[PDB]
Formats: sequence, structure tokens, C-alpha cells
Amino acid sequence: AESHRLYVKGKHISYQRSKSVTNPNVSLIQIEGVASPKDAKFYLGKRIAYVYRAPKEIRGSKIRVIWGKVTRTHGNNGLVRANFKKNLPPKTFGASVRIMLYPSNI
Amino acid sequence: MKYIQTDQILDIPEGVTVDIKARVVKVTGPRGELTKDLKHIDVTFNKINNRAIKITVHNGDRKHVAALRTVKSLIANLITGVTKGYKYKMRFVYAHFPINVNIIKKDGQDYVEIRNFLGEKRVREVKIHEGVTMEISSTQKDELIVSGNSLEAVSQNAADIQQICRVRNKDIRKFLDGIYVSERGTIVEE
Amino acid sequence: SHRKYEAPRHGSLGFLPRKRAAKQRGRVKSFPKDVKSKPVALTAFLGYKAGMTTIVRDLDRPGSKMHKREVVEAATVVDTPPMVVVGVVGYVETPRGLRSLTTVWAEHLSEEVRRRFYKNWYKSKKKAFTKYSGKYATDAKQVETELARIKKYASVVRVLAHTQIKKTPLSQKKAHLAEIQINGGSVSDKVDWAKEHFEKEVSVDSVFEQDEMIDVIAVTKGHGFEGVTHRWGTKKLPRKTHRGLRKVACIGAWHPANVNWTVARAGQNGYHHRTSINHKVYRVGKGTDEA
Amino acid sequence: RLNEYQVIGRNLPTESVPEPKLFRMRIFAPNTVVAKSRYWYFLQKLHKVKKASGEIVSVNIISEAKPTKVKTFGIWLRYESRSGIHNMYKEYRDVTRVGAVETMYQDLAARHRARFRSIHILKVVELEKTDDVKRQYVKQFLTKDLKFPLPHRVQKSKKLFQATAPTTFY
Amino acid sequence: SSFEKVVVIDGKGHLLGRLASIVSKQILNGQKVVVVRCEELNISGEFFRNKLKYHDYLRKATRYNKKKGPFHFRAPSRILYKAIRGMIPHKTARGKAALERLKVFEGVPPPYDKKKRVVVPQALRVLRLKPGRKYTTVGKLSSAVGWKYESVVEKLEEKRKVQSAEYYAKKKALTKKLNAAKASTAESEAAQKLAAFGY
Amino acid sequence: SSTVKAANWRFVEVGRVVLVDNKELATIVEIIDQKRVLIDGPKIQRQAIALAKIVLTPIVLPNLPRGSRTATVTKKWAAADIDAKWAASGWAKKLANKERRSQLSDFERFQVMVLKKQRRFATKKALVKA
RNA sequence: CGAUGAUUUUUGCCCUGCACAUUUUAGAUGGAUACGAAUAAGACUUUAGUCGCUGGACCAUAGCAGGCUGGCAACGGUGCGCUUAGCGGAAAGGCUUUGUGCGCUUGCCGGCGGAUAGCAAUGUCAACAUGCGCGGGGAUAAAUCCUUUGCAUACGACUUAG
RNA sequence: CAUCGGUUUGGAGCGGCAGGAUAAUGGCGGAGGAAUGUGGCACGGCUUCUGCUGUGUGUUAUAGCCUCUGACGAUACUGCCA
Ligand SMILES: NC[C@@H]1O[C@H](O[C@H]2[C@@H](O)[C@H](O[C@@H]3[C@@H](O)[C@H](N)C[C@H](N)[C@H]3O[C@H]3O[C@H](CO)[C@@H](O)[C@H](O)[C@H]3N)O[C@@H]2CO)[C@H](N)[C@@H](O)[C@@H]1O
Ligand SMILES: [Mg+2]
Ligand SMILES: [Mg+2]
Ligand SMILES: [Mg+2]
Ligand SMILES: [Mg+2]
Ligand SMILES: [Mg+2]
Ligand SMILES: [Mg+2]
Ligand SMILES: [Mg+2]
Ligand SMILES: [Mg+2]
Ligand SMILES: [Mg+2]
Ligand SMILES: [Mg+2]
Ligand SMILES: [Mg+2]
Ligand SMILES: [Mg+2]
Ligand SMILES: [Mg+2]
Ligand SMILES: [Mg+2]
Ligand SMILES: [Mg+2]
Ligand SMILES: [Mg+2]
Ligand SMILES: [Mg+2]
Ligand SMILES: [Mg+2]
Ligand SMILES: [Mg+2]
Ligand SMILES: [Mg+2]
Ligand SMILES: [Mg+2]
Ligand SMILES: [Mg+2]
Ligand SMILES: [Mg+2]
Ligand SMILES: [Mg+2]
Ligand SMILES: [Mg+2]
Ligand SMILES: [Mg+2]
Ligand SMILES: [Mg+2]
Ligand SMILES: [Mg+2]
Ligand SMILES: [Mg+2]
Ligand SMILES: [Mg+2]
Ligand SMILES: [Mg+2]
Ligand SMILES: [Mg+2]
Ligand SMILES: [Mg+2]
Ligand SMILES: [Mg+2]
Ligand SMILES: [Mg+2]
Ligand SMILES: [Mg+2]
Ligand SMILES: [Mg+2]
Ligand SMILES: [Mg+2]
Ligand SMILES: [Mg+2]
Ligand SMILES: [Mg+2]
Ligand SMILES: [Mg+2]
Ligand SMILES: [Mg+2]
Repeated sequence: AESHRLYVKGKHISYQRSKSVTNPNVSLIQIEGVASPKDAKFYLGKRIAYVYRAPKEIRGSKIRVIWGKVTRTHGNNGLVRANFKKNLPPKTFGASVRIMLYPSNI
Repeated sequence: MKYIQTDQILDIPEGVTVDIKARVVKVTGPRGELTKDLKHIDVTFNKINNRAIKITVHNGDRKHVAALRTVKSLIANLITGVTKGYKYKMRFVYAHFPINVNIIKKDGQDYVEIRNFLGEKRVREVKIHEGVTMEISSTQKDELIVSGNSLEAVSQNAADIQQICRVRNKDIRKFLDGIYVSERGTIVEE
Repeated sequence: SHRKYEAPRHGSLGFLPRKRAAKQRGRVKSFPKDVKSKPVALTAFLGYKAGMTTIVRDLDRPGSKMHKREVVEAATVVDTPPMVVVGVVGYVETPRGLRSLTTVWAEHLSEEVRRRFYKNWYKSKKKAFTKYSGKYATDAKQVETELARIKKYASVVRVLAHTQIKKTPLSQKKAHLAEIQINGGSVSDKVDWAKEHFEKEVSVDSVFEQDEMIDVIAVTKGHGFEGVTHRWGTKKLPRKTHRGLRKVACIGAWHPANVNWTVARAGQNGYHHRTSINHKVYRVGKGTDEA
Repeated sequence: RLNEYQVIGRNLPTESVPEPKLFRMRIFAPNTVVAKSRYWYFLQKLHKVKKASGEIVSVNIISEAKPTKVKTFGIWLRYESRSGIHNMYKEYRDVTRVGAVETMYQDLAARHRARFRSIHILKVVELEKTDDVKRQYVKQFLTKDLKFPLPHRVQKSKKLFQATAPTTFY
Repeated sequence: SSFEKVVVIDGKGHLLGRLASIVSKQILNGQKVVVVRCEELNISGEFFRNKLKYHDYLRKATRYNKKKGPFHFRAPSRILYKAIRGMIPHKTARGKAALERLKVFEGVPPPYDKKKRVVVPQALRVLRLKPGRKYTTVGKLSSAVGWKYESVVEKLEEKRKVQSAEYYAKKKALTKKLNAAKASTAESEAAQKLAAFGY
Repeated sequence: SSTVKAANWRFVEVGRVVLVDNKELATIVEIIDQKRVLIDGPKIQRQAIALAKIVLTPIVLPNLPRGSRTATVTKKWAAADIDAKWAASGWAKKLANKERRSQLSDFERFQVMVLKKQRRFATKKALVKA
């Protein structure tokens, strides 16, 4: 097995925002291969993990995760709104996230 | 108005073989071959037979329809250039100063050398385009014969000769000196 | 409101900034355009300004009142001992400009040119170019490979030559090393000429003939910090002006609320890089000539 | 998006006049609220009646008789420009009487900047005979054996990037 | 819609501003973009109009010191870069990172001469403009406004195309041989099963 | 001779078969404008549509009069056997194979991979000696 | 931004193979999958057939993050290490190629192993950088202050000489 | 995770009922008509009539279309479904 991936590739695009004011409590996520709200509606409720690396070890591991979930679709081109336990830091704009396949309903 | 369809019919004489592929026309006749690229125009071609070609514009506006008969006329001029040739005759017009016109060759290039125009010490030189033949008429005094297959090159060389002989700082209604195109015809008389 | 009278501007904006040259050796910004049909020949030479003199010459200028009549003219002497060829550089045409590909050097360099690469020669072990001189070991195939690369890829070939400054009366021992573009012939012809001229002397009579018109690249005389009156040729203020008169009275309008780059200001004068063209060669003298 | 309505109305009956004349108009409106509004707009342009002194009697949709038969319609218009009031006559090809009016409203908006409020539809008539067609821009589609290609086809892509060269054959 | 490690776009036939906006949003969203052949880009409008526009751009300079004013870049890649940077919040750290994700070139230099170039249909000149309209090539406008290396690029592009044509002839020959080998293994058990699966 | 290369366009004419929505076949019965046509078919509703919403196929239903009604269109469609003509083209075959691929399960995809491994082995074996 | 010379008798420096540990990462998690040109035209296979109407393609993809062993059919495929030859200067720093050795092969079939992480918790598997141990190859400088100069100069800086 | 309750955004959602010109169409049957006139026929230009073609003629023939209509059967749109 050259491939071991069990998540769908995503990207942290933006916060929910107007022209001048941003709302960090909602993140906008682009799911790879999704181009319409009908396609993106498959992924509603699926949990999201942002995996990143940190200087200090916690229990011998330097990898920490912030978990979230898909709440609704956004717009017409298959973006979704996400809600994380802790808001995604703004420096992660353009960083890749993991769209989990659970809670599965297939 | 977006006219639904507009057509023009080329007529190809017996010894002429038009040849069109991707708006590049190559016309062959007894006198030779001429080629022209039309990639700047949106036209389509249908071969009706060996003697006629349909040139069509589909759903063309006023200007785009206007650009169709000019295509027809250009290809027809190519055909008559490769089946009859073109000949422009120029007459030398001067009141006092004789115009001394010679056909010289410098640096491997043919030139038309105009001297003494309005008494000027300046020597005017006009490059002779490729495929264009110059001749000093023997049957006529002060006559230049410009001939060739391509009408565009012949008329533009003739225009070059005419334009180089413009009068400056004078009343050009009075000082009518210059070299002017007097006859626009064909090599083969009709 | 406008100026009361319209006068021309003081100084040229095409020689800004009026700063010191980055080097004392003037550098050829542009070489003559290459013509393949010409024979392979040098386009430049290095010399030293000796001094000025005067000549008398019969003028050949029809229509002049001095025609066929003696004129007295100032002349400049440039001491030019033959230069020694020590290197060659190849240039490649790129979408970002000329780029140097390779520099090939000669086997033996004289001491005066090896002093060029040192600030403290007397304290050194003089190790420059010793391993490179070893690159010529019994087959010199590294040098031939680089030269073949130049022939294969270079579009511009320039030679590296230095002056023989030990033959001049100057006490300076550092030679002056410069790139002189090679014109004429194919790239292969230029490379063969450069290789075959390694460690050889080239004289001025092989670069310049008499009655030729040549250009001069040099750094002008330094004058240090200078006021506007002499730096820019501005009008002196009246004698009775408070705080001095060798100034520009108005250095700008109220708006733009800044000093413009076009206003004359005090600063460093001279020691500029200049290219001066159309100087006629009256004589190419020979050192061996007793007359 | 319009519908054709039949609106019938009358003046309110009086003891002097207990059966006023019933007047019908054909109104092209998006819905019945605008259909009854436009009705009173034109009756007060023609007859001494008001919405306060009148009564709407019937509103009925008039469906196309043959909605899949290609027709040519002539529409008679009265529109207001920036300077004056003008009469015009135009022709349209469509399968529904309503769909010709939708093209007409788009058409006078585009070539004359005439808004809906500035336009009166005097008459819409289906031209039965080919000799009834006066305008060339629709007469050119009534020729025998009409064929034409659609050169330079532009394909809309769902993806941002395409790995093959674009084409326009068709 | 797939996320690629690098997207190399062949800039030939692309309209300047539509490609600029698409590439700006792509690089803002964390995608690395390389644009090659910027001398073959296109601008809508005739050549003379764009020369006048560039002269309007050139007119603009800081009065008190011309060295502080706008820097009018003449290269086609820098024209595209200016168009993109006008569409980016380039004075923030995020815009600076997004601009680091982008590369623009004239011609096709190494290592991209042996990689795959794609097109962007939403920004292609041949698919957007009305078939009678006039357009400009950015390479000619660049030469007309000071770019010095047009003839160098065309000499190197002809050299690259000669090598790239040899590549395709080799690939077509090996593709033809593999098809003949795939024809031999047709009507085999795997092939029949793959035909029932749609392959 | 002349040797004029002519365009191989598909024409808007009475009798052209078109694809609608990548699912259904229909034929043009009468032309409304440069942009609009009237279409009909055995498995479609007779309607006026914009030419942008349909795709012309290289197939012409021969001898279809302009403005033919639904009964005439159905009868002539059955006579010309347009469904069989469509189903024999590489375009329809590619659509069918795309649908068939889209209906595969995970197990069937695994089997597809296995069969590809076997066929690639056979193909390389054949290729090395040919 | 390029080319080129020389690079500390210091326990200092360069290159390299292994091995380990660290800091950093604008953000690996099968593959950046290479004609050119036209578009009122194009591809392929020999002016005629086929093709497109999107990459929902192609290649790759099975094995404790992929174990331990055994057997057939083929003489192919692939990784790594030497090795042969050629090409590439636009920023070539890569693309091929000869012979050879060590592995694997899922093209096919056997025998054995995984549990208890308890119903999920990224459940840790990559490349860049730096340091340090060994091993091996390799080389053995300059600049500044100071004095001097006057092609220079307010002081810095600059041209010289020592 | 399951189930519940409150709020809420949806689905290519599925089914029943009602209204209208008791939709208009379409389909089937019958009657009439015309032309952007099908077959046929008569002159021609290119075809050994190889979708040959142009024009004339005329009214279903070796295509059809338009209008009216007779008995059914649907659908669109819109409301309602405790
Ligand atoms: N292969 C059937 C062909 O029908 C064609 O003729 C058709 C038309 O002439 C005729 O006209 C219309 C028709 O358009 C419309 N859709 C239906 C209408 N009832 C018909 O009307 C006519 O035909 C019917 C019989 O169908 C007769 O009962 C009626 O009297 C007559 N007026 O209907 C015929 C059948 O649809 C050909 N002209 C004829 O040569 C041939 O029989
Ligand atoms: Mg990570
Ligand atoms: Mg005048
Ligand atoms: Mg006068
Ligand atoms: Mg004043
Ligand atoms: Mg220069
Ligand atoms: Mg190097
Ligand atoms: Mg090098
Ligand atoms: Mg002084
Ligand atoms: Mg001094
Ligand atoms: Mg002074
Ligand atoms: Mg005073
Ligand atoms: Mg003071
Ligand atoms: Mg291309
Ligand atoms: Mg490759
Ligand atoms: Mg400049
Ligand atoms: Mg560590
Ligand atoms: Mg193509
Ligand atoms: Mg094929
Ligand atoms: Mg071929
Ligand atoms: Mg061919
Ligand atoms: Mg073909
Ligand atoms: Mg493919
Ligand atoms: Mg592949
Ligand atoms: Mg084994
Ligand atoms: Mg083996
Ligand atoms: Mg290197
Ligand atoms: Mg390097
Ligand atoms: Mg490789
Ligand atoms: Mg979890
Ligand atoms: Mg691990
Ligand atoms: Mg591990
Ligand atoms: Mg000093
Ligand atoms: Mg509830
Ligand atoms: Mg609930
Ligand atoms: Mg109902
Ligand atoms: Mg009915
Ligand atoms: Mg009728
Ligand atoms: Mg007939
Ligand atoms: Mg009914
Ligand atoms: Mg019913
Ligand atoms: Mg409903
Ligand atoms: Mg309900």
C-alpha cells in the first residue's frame, strides 16, 4: 500500500466575514473535489481535524490537533462552514485540513 | 441586424487552380502563383466545382458582412494577377526642370533614381519591390512602366514613386510637378 | 506665480547622481557591435595619462578660412606599453541579460598582475592561481574542456588583459586588469585567437591606427565637497546677502512639501565616470623610435 | 416572467345606471395583482371610471392555443422616450404570445432604454401569412430549407484547469 | 478541482486580468502557481491603446524624487506580476506569503521545460472575446515600452520547441507500440472482465 | 483541381438529432431564430428551447418536414431507427462506460485493480518481444 | 545576479558514507502526468474513417505503515549500488543509456502470524536546516588596525607602497 | 454513540386531494384549407438523372403542414394534507 490516507483533503480558506469584520468562530473550508452544495451536503456533520506540529512534547509527542465539525454549506461552489473546539488561528489561512469520513452514514 | 447568411461566388477561369486551406489562398495560373493569408477574417469556403468557389459569412453583422466582398475582390485580383498580370503607366510631369529617371542597382537592390526634380541637388531613390518590373518606355517620352503579377505590390511601388515627388512650401495647384500614375491596366490587353 | 523670466536649467540631468565612481579604473559600459565578417581584433586598450603638449598641423578642410594653413592645437599623451593577455571570459545570451559562463586563465601570470588580487601583497604567501596553474598538469584537458564549452555556448567572447605598469614611471606595482571584447570572426575564431595569445604581448599598433576616431573612458579629477556656485554654475547672490552668497536662494516651492531632486545642492564634485567620444588619433608612437 | 390575463370590469351600478357596460382588456403581467392594477391604469386612460367607483368582474389566464407551433408575431407599441411619445411596430418569432412580449420588453429595454412603465402594448397579432411579415430580421428565418451552423463553440467548464488544448468544433 | 503540488500554466492565449484574478485567489488559498510564457499573454483591446495605457502608467511618478515613485516594469512577467499584486493585500504578512507561492517567467526555463503545462478556460482569449475583436500580445507591448530581450526569448523558444518536438515523436512511437501490445492482450480473461466493468 | 478544405460543422436543420442534459435525445423540427429551435422526440416533451441548452450530434434524421408534429416525429424516428444509430457511436459508448464505471462498488474497484495488474503483466510480456 | 583566485599547523576547515539527536516549516500524506499550432479549425491511424461533446482521464494502487516462510508460470517489471555511453547552459544540476550485483514482484497457488489500542481520540511513519560521534578522501589563507601615498579626502571612505 | 425535547437549514425527496377553458397542448378519429408545394409531371445546367439541382405546375400521391371538431386520457401552474 503506497497510499494510507483515510481523510478527504481540505483547506482552511477564511473566517466568516463581511468586508471589514471577521468572525473567527466560523471557518470556511474547501473540500477537495466538491464543487456544488449538493456534493458538499454529503459532508455535513463529518468531524474535521487540523493537525499541526509544536515545539514542546506532550506525552512524548510533538503533534497536536484541533478538532471540529461541518455545520452547513456555504455559497454555491461547495464550500462549507466549520465549527472547531478552539478557533483556527488566522495564520492557518491556506493550510490543509483533514475531512474525516465519520460520523459515517453510508 | 445579424444577417443569417451572406454568400459570394468566386469564378475560376479555365487555366487557374485556386487552392484554399485554413484561410490561406494559393492561386495558380498561367502567369504563376500568388498566396495570401486571411487569418484576420472569419469566412468559410465551399468548393462548388473546379470553376466556382462559395465564400460564406454566417450570422455576420454589418461590418463583418462588409468584410466578405473585399475577400472576393482580393482573390479575384490574385486570379487576374496570375492569368493576365498588372501594368501601371506613369507620366513625368514637369514645367521647367526635366526629371532624370534611371533604373540603378546598388547593394544588390534595384532602385529608381530620380534626379533634378524641381532642380534639387537631392537624389531621390525608391526601392523596387520584389516581383515588380520597371521599364523606361521607348514608344513614349517620359513614361515609366511598372508591371507584375501582384496588384498590391505594383500599385504600392507606383504610390511610392508618386509620394516621393511631392512639392513642398509651394502652391501645389500651380507647381504641379511630380510623377503620377496615368494608366492602371493589365499586361495582357483586353 | 511663474518665474519672472524664463532661463535654462543649471546642469544636466543625464549625469546624475554626481557621486564618486565605484572604482578608479573606468569600465567600458558598452562595446562595439560585433560583425562576423571582420577579422578578429581587439576593441580597447589600457593606458596612463602622461600630460598635454602642442602640435602644428596643416589643415585640410575645404571652405574653411584656415584651409591649407597652420593651426595650433592642444594634444594629450597617453603612455601605452603593450598589454599582456592572461585570460578569457565567455558570455551567453539569456532572457535576463548577458551572463558570464566561464573564465579561463593562462598558465603563468607575471608578478605585477598577481599583485592585482591582493590588498597586502608583502604580508602574503602569494598563493593565488597556484592550484589553477597546476590544472595544466601534463595534459591540460580541464582547460581544453572549458574552452570547448566557451566555443559551444558563448555568444560574446572577451579577453582578459593587464597593463605592464612596471614599464611606466609610476611607483604603483599593481597592474590594471580589464576585459576587452573580441570582435570579428566566429566564436571559435575568437576562442582560438584568445588561447593562442595567452602570455603574449599585444601592442597599440594592433588596436589603433593613426587618424582614427576613438572614445576615452576615465574617472575625472576629484575636487571634494563643493558649493552650488561652482558645482552647478548657479548665480552668486548679492554681496550684501545675510549668511552668505554662494547659495541657491530658493530650493523649492511651498508644495510639494519636499526638496526636489532637480534642485542644485552642495555636494561632492568631480571623480565621476565619464565616456568622451570622437577624439582623433594624431600619432601612434613607438618607444623604440628615437625621433 | 409574464402571463396573459383576461380582466373584465365595469363601473359600480347606480340606481341611474344598474348595468354598466362590461369592458375587457388583455394584460401581460407577472401576476394577478399587477394585472388588475394595469387594468385600472388603462380604463382611467380611456373611460370615466376609477377603482373606487368601479369593480373587477373577472380575472382569467389566457393560455396559448398551440404552444408548440412556431409562429411570427407582430406587436404594435406606444412607448415614451426621453423627449417624446412614439409609435412603433416590431415582429418576433416565438411559440407563445406571452414569450414574444417578454422578448419585446427585453428588446425595447436594450435598444431604446424604454422601461416597462414607458411602454403601452397596443396589439399583438399572429401573422398567419408569410406576406404579413414586414420585418427582415424575422423574415430571414422563413426561407425554405433553412440551414446554418454554429461556428466557434465555447464550452463551459466545471473545473478551473483543463489538461488538453481547447477546441471550438461543432 | 484536485490539489496539485505545483500548477504550471502555459500563459499563451490568456487574458491578463482574468488570469491575474484567478491566480491571485489560487495563491491566496495556499496553492503554488508557476506561469510560463508571459510574453505570449494577451490583453483585450488593440495594441496602440495598450501602448497609450502604459504611457499613462509611465506618466505617473513621484514629483519630489522620481526614485520613490511607481516602478514601471517593462517585462511581460512583471506586467502580470503588477496585475496580480494589485489584486492582493500585499502589505500584510499573509499577502507576502501568498506572493511567495507564485512564480512568473518569460519562456519555459528549466526545470519546467520537461513538465506539464495546463490552461485556464475561464481566462482564455480565444474562448472569451467576440470573434471580430482586436487583441494585443504582451511581448510586443513589452518590446514597445522598453523590454530588451524579445529576440533572445524567441531564439530560445524555437530551440526549446525543436527539443520538445523530438520528445513527442518519441512518445508517439512508444505509445503506438504499447497500443499494439495492448491489442495483443485484448480478448483475454482480464480484458473481458475489464470490459464488463467499463474498462 | 482546386482542393478547398471545407468546414465539417454540424448544421441547424430540420432533422438534426441533439443531446439534451447529457441524458435525452431529441430532434429539431423547426427553427425559431439563430438562437432558438423547436425540438421533439419519442422520450422528450415537444418544446421551444435555446440552442445553448442542447448539443447538435453528427446525426440527421433524414426527410423530416419542418414543423412536424409529435406523431410524425415519433413515426419517422422509429423508421430511421435513431436510437440504434446513436447507441453505436463512440460518444454514446463513452457515456455508457462512464455510467458503468460510476456504478462500481469498492469490491468491484478492487477486482478492477487486480485485473489491471494481470493485463499489465501480459501487456509487458507481449511488448518486450514486439 | 553571475564567473573566477585563494581560503586559517589551526584540534581549526572542506567534501563524503553511515548513525543519532535537535530547532524550523504559510502547511507531504500515491504521481507537478512535458509537442507545436490553429480555433471560420484540429488531432490520431495510410485526402478519406475514427475521436472530442471535458481529467468521473492516464499511470500507480492487494501484503503486521505491509510480517515469517514455500512453491509454479515467465526470463518480463521495479527499487537500490556500482558501472558504460550520450545529450541538455535559459536558471543547464536533469533526461536517457551499457554491463553487473544485491533485493522485491500482487501474473498464480500454499502453510504460519496480528486479538487486550478494549466502540473513536493525527494515535505519531515525509523533506528542509543545525549540532554531534565514527570512517574515508582533501587543502594548509587573507583582511583590518599601524606606518606611508595624494590619482583621494570634512571624518569615515578612496589610490598606492611596506 | 443512542434516544428525546426546543429552535433551525435542507433533499434531484415520495404519496393523496382540489382548482383552471373541469387547463391549454399532445395522441386517436372525422371534415375543410393553404404553401416556405411531398410525390408526380414539363422545360434546362451539371451528373453513365449518384441526398443532382433550378424554375414552373398543382393540394397527398412515394412527405407533410395549418384550421375546425368528437370522445376519452394526461400534464404544467397554484393551493391544501391535523
Ligand atoms: N402514411 C400516411 C400519409 O399521411 C399523409 O396525409 C396526412 C394529412 O394529409 C392528413 O391531414 C390531417 C393531419 O395533418 C392531422 N394531424 C390529423 C387530421 N385528421 C388529418 O386530416 C385528414 O386526414 C384524416 C385521416 O388521418 C381524414 O379523416 C380527414 O378527413 C382528413 N382531412 O392526415 C394524414 C395522415 O396524418 C400523406 N399526405 C398521405 O399520402 C399518407 O397516407
Ligand atoms: Mg504534520
Ligand atoms: Mg502649404
Ligand atoms: Mg509661399
Ligand atoms: Mg515669481
Ligand atoms: Mg550595453
Ligand atoms: Mg557552475
Ligand atoms: Mg561553472
Ligand atoms: Mg583640493
Ligand atoms: Mg587635491
Ligand atoms: Mg569654490
Ligand atoms: Mg544685511
Ligand atoms: Mg550658523
Ligand atoms: Mg498550447
Ligand atoms: Mg519525465
Ligand atoms: Mg531606462
Ligand atoms: Mg532531536
Ligand atoms: Mg486539439
Ligand atoms: Mg484514434
Ligand atoms: Mg495523415
Ligand atoms: Mg493526410
Ligand atoms: Mg476525415
Ligand atoms: Mg489522459
Ligand atoms: Mg502516465
Ligand atoms: Mg516468495
Ligand atoms: Mg528475474
Ligand atoms: Mg554549481
Ligand atoms: Mg552553480
Ligand atoms: Mg525518471
Ligand atoms: Mg476523534
Ligand atoms: Mg513511528
Ligand atoms: Mg515505523
Ligand atoms: Mg589607508
Ligand atoms: Mg425535534
Ligand atoms: Mg430534534
Ligand atoms: Mg391535478
Ligand atoms: Mg385536443
Ligand atoms: Mg392554410
Ligand atoms: Mg415538385
Ligand atoms: Mg380534456
Ligand atoms: Mg383530466
Ligand atoms: Mg403541487
Ligand atoms: Mg405538509
